[PDB]
Amino acid sequence: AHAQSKREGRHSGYGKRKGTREARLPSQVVWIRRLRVLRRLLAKYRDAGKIDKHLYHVLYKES
Amino acid sequence: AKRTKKVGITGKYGVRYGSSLRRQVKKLEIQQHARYDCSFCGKKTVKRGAAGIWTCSCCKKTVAGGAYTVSTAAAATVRSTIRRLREMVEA
Amino acid sequence: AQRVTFRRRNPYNTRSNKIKVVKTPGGILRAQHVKKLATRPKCGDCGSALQGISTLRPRQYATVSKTHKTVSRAYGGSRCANCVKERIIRAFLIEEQKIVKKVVKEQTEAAK
Amino acid sequence: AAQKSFRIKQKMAKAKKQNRPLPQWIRLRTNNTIRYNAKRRNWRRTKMNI
Amino acid sequence: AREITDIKQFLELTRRADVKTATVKINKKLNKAGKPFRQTKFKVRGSSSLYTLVINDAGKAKKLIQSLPPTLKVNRL
Amino acid sequence: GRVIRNQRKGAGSIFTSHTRLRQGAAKLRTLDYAERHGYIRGIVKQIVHDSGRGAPLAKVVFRDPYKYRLREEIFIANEGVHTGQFIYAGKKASLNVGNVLPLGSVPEGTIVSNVEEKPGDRGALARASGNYVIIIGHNPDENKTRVRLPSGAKKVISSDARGVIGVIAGGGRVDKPLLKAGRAFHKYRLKRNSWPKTRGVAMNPVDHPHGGGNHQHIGKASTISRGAVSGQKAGLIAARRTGLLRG
RNA sequence: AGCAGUUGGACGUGGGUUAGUCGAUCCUAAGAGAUGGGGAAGCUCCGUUUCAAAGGCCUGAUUUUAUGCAGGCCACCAUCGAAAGGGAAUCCGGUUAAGAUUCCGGAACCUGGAUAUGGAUUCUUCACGGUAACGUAACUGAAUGUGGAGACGUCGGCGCGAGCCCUGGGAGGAGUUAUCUUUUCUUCUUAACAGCUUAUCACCCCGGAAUUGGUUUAUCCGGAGAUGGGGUCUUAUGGCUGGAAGAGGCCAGCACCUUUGCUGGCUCCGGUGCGCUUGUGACGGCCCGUGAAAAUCCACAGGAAGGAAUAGUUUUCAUGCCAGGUCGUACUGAUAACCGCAGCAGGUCUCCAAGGUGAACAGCCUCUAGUUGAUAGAAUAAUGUAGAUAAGGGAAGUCGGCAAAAUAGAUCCGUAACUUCGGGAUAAGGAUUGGCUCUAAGGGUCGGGUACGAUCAACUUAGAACUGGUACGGACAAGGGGAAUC
RNA sequence: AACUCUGGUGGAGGCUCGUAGCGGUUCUGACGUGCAAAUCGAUCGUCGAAUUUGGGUAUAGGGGCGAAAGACUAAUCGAAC
Ligand SMILES: [Mg+2]
Ligand SMILES: [Mg+2]
Ligand SMILES: [Mg+2]
Ligand SMILES: [Mg+2]
Ligand SMILES: [Mg+2]
Ligand SMILES: [Mg+2]
Ligand SMILES: [Mg+2]
Ligand SMILES: [Mg+2]
Ligand SMILES: [Mg+2]
Ligand SMILES: [Mg+2]
Ligand SMILES: [Mg+2]
Ligand SMILES: [Mg+2]
Ligand SMILES: [Mg+2]
Ligand SMILES: [Mg+2]
Ligand SMILES: [Mg+2]
Ligand SMILES: [Mg+2]
Ligand SMILES: [Mg+2]
Ligand SMILES: [Mg+2]
Ligand SMILES: [Mg+2]
Ligand SMILES: [Mg+2]
Ligand SMILES: [Mg+2]
Ligand SMILES: [Mg+2]
Ligand SMILES: [Mg+2]
Ligand SMILES: [Mg+2]
Ligand SMILES: [Mg+2]
Ligand SMILES: [Mg+2]
Ligand SMILES: [Mg+2]
Ligand SMILES: [Mg+2]
Ligand SMILES: [Mg+2]
Ligand SMILES: [Mg+2]
Ligand SMILES: [Mg+2]
Ligand SMILES: [Mg+2]
Ligand SMILES: [Mg+2]
Ligand SMILES: [Mg+2]
Ligand SMILES: [Mg+2]
Ligand SMILES: [Mg+2]
Ligand SMILES: [Mg+2]
Ligand SMILES: [Mg+2]
Ligand SMILES: [Mg+2]
Ligand SMILES: [Mg+2]
Ligand SMILES: [Mg+2]
Ligand SMILES: [Mg+2]
Ligand SMILES: [Mg+2]
Ligand SMILES: [Mg+2]
Ligand SMILES: [Mg+2]
Ligand SMILES: [Mg+2]
Ligand SMILES: [Mg+2]
Ligand SMILES: [Mg+2]
Ligand SMILES: [Mg+2]
Repeated sequence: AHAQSKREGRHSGYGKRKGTREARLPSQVVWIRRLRVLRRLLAKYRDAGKIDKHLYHVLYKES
Repeated sequence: AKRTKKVGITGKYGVRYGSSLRRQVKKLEIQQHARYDCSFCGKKTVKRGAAGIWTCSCCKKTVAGGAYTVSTAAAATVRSTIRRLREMVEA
Repeated sequence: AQRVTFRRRNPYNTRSNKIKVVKTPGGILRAQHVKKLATRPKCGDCGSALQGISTLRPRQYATVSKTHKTVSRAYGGSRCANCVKERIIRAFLIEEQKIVKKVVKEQTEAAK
Repeated sequence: AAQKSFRIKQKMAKAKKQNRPLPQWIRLRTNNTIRYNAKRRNWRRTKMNI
Repeated sequence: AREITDIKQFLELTRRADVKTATVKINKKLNKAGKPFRQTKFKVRGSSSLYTLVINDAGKAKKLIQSLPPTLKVNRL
Repeated sequence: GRVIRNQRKGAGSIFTSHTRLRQGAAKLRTLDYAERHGYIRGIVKQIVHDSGRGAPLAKVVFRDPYKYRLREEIFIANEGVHTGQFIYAGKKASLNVGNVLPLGSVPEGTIVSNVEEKPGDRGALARASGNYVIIIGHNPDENKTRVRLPSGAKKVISSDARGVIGVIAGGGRVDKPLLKAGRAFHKYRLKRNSWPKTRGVAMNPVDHPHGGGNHQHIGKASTISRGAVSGQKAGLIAARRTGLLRG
């Protein structure tokens, strides 16, 4: 029941937190998720042909 | 960004050890961690491998060198002197 | 969670005392003493792990057949097909430069 | 120690076979003076020191 | 334990002059799309390994269980 | 009344070298007919790190002249030698960096290293990292060679003693500060138990000549005679002068 | 057994420890130590390959053979030293009052030896295919040499696997049921070994790259040949099968001093993840630190030697046959089996490790398991010991803020002097924090003409309304700070 | 123009807060014919390395060993038993 409440978003306010933000979920983990998402989308687009390799190589380093 | 103004690699030492000592070690920890160009394959892939050993990651070739640089000035002078004496002896 | 014990009288977490929890057909978790992982045979020239040869602990090579321990080329389970290629190229070229050096030296000693 | 030597187990076997009281018929012998086993050992009282 | 996928290799294996015993084990199994059927494992006890021939058709199982040698002790179940 | 710490180092109980990880005695090749009459080619197969040594070691493989096998020697690598380099050792060797040739068969001003004191003792002088011996003389009528050692000392060696051309690798090692007792700990942990050093003035009078007193001072003169005995020589032994090197 | 005692680690009498596979045994480490030799009045000391005449391995496979009355080869030079290092090989299920990786049943594997059959190779005598990386059931190989494995630091993040955890459907059993709950708990397992498949890395073939491209979380790589298209390999690891359902587990019905059982059913299909523990892979950081040795096993180079009929030899291919000794093995491993004079709040090395809260292996509560042991009863004086609270004052107490109190988590704001420019810094200082109902962002897989949707799932963040005796890090847990001097 | 700045990434340090661990500051708390010939409670220092530790081994008494207190060398140390 408490887990379903947490999935609905309750019990997660400011006074229900004892660890830091980087302790609760690391910024490195968030970055790794983001960078893998952007690289997956870029490789999917380049192999699908909707961007070429010259646009892909700009967007890879800009991402 | 520019994380540190002047300590560079010696920001790991914190406030300790003295500023002159941290400068003196900074000028050699840059030197011993720099990538050097190989005299055999031309790529900048030479790293230090327990001071005096300088190994190229391409072509796997290892050269003896100085403790923090590949070629000390004394060794380059020795190389020039031995080249001069060999050219004088064999000619 | 069921908790397991060492099966041998060594109680320490040494390199030869690694275990792995496995579930048995009786339904219970039991420790299983895993042996050490084998190392690939390396080349005697470049030290890179060489192909076609099985990765066994050293006395397990006495058990397997000759095919698993070598490759059908010269320097089979000793060298790694580019070292052999370099040895062949060097053996050909230096033993031709020796003939070239022999006739050049014979020419220079026969001129004067 | 659960991984003994045979010398230790031999002395332990001798100690086991000696860990007995006096035989009662010895007290009935002619001119008997032995009253009890005076070399009696227990694991809780005196360690046998290998 | 080794599994045989061959019938003739199994049949020459039953006459190897070291094999004394075999087993016929009847499994009540299910195929793909879940219809009940009768799997039959013929297990020859060699002197080093136990060889299992798994037959999923009862007609072939009935054929080989009669083609078994008569001098060989066959256990059932 | 007590045997003091410098006296305790000669019994060699805890003060022995820590020689588990060391590659071997880094010596020259033994003086044979090939090295004495012509040259012999070896091959550098590894430049490895010696433990407790500031300089790398070149594992140079030669061919045994009399038996078909390979003889592996452990040289101290001069600065510039590489793996796969042919090292030519002997009297008829050429003047290249890494070659091992006698001091008679080199020109004046030649810079050698791992150079012998007597012909055949397989390397004695200029073996630490960055060090070298300059060849300042020859005396062919008495088969001698005047050299300048790393300490500035002029020494007269036989002209048949060998040396390896170049400077010993690993130069400039002492120019970096250790910065911490951890780095000094791991330095001396693979050499020997000569660290940390308690000062003798901090000791008790039974432990040291300098110990004792209500103030930490030395008391008598620190300059001790050369003819003083074991136990008194705790200070500046046989000092010619003291104080800073200024005039 | 500092009370007791019918109990006991006690007293009396017995029973109990099963191994080719677990260890020792073997190897070497730091080191100990004979011999030769030297010293010493000597007990003995040095040294460990020395300044020694230090020696044993196969004969080309065989009848003048207990194999020599022959060559040929090896130049090393005791031994001890690890029940945590190196190491040939065993697992599941059952079993005892007490033993089990040791017994029993089934299924293996290793080493040593003998040795037959099938296959293979052979009139091109010692195989063939692939361009190649390499493949195979095999597919001669002495001296000698070379090489590999054994064989190796530590930290960091990332990837994969296992076990656990969480969880959906279904097939059982148990609980709750005034009301509610398609509900709460529980079973749903698969060993060593074997076959076939299975990969990061690495390598090969084609091709020839600037409009530089590929690519990692971490920026390395490419004319010394990238991307790309094909392949080759190691088999950590996973999957399918054999083991193997016949075992184990959960049930049901019948038997009901039944010998003490019988019969039947089910044991199925998934999901998830910055989870935990662990193994591992490719990397990266560090070092004036570069992180054992030997036994042992294998391969290669070499070509000494040996040998061709319907299979001459040889078989590292398969199947067969025999053997595996000695010692240890019970139990405690500690608030009672060890040391501390003892049944002592002390000390003593290590493996496994569930749910919630939470950052957490913290504290607090529970499941499996274990314990409920420590002289007890009554009463509630002073003085204690341990824990608290206290009006007003707030260090006036004291040598001295000793002791206590205050502060404390997280989010946002704000932060001085000085500085070696790294810090100081959680400076100082200040707001917010519950519950409930919502909102909005942050993903994975699924298609195109030779602009967009199904579908699945996790918890992070930010905001809003409402709400309450303005409570909310509601227990626990949890910095007092500042100015200075030596 | 030499070159500056910003946001990320990354994960260094004999860095910090803090478990286990290792110590042992203060109470000069408890006990002080003790649980204990050095313990107990709170409070503390430190907690990834000059770390902590088992086993093996070496050093032996006018000797050892000592990051030094005359410390430690089997409840024995300004010379053990
Ligand atoms: Mg976290
Ligand atoms: Mg970060
Ligand atoms: Mg196993
Ligand atoms: Mg030594
Ligand atoms: Mg000092
Ligand atoms: Mg003092
Ligand atoms: Mg009593
Ligand atoms: Mg009584
Ligand atoms: Mg009894
Ligand atoms: Mg064993
Ligand atoms: Mg031994
Ligand atoms: Mg071991
Ligand atoms: Mg069992
Ligand atoms: Mg038992
Ligand atoms: Mg059995
Ligand atoms: Mg045939
Ligand atoms: Mg063939
Ligand atoms: Mg098994
Ligand atoms: Mg490619
Ligand atoms: Mg662990
Ligand atoms: Mg091998
Ligand atoms: Mg075979
Ligand atoms: Mg036992
Ligand atoms: Mg036992
Ligand atoms: Mg036990
Ligand atoms: Mg006791
Ligand atoms: Mg005692
Ligand atoms: Mg008790
Ligand atoms: Mg938990
Ligand atoms: Mg949580
Ligand atoms: Mg009364
Ligand atoms: Mg008050
Ligand atoms: Mg008040
Ligand atoms: Mg006052
Ligand atoms: Mg007063
Ligand atoms: Mg206080
Ligand atoms: Mg603050
Ligand atoms: Mg301040
Ligand atoms: Mg609110
Ligand atoms: Mg620290
Ligand atoms: Mg700290
Ligand atoms: Mg602590
Ligand atoms: Mg501990
Ligand atoms: Mg007190
Ligand atoms: Mg009292
Ligand atoms: Mg008492
Ligand atoms: Mg003395
Ligand atoms: Mg004093
Ligand atoms: Mg003492």
